[PDB]
Amino acid sequence: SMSVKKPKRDDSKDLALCSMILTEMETHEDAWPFLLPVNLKLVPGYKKVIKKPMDFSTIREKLSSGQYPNLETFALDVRLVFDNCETFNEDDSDIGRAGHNMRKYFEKKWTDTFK
Repeated sequence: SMSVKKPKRDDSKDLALCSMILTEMETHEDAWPFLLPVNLKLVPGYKKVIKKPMDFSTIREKLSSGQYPNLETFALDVRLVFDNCETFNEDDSDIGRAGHNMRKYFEKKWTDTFK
């Protein structure tokens, strides 16, 4: 509350550390469904169904231009990528499996870097 604060957790390396995680996600062999925005002209149903599209290149641009206020808003966009994927793709599909795999990969790097 006013004039009453928990000890200051050092967030000065968060930007650099999110960038590293994102580099690792970009270079994963199963990243291909996620590297670029889904083409809303060429994929029937996507525009109407997926209210907030997100992909690694959009996260990269947001990160590089100071559009994440803190490390949690960064994680929320990464999770949005995978939540969108599960919304539109069957689990038993190459893309549905890719999204499960990448979500696991992310959540471990996230825990190991920050928890």
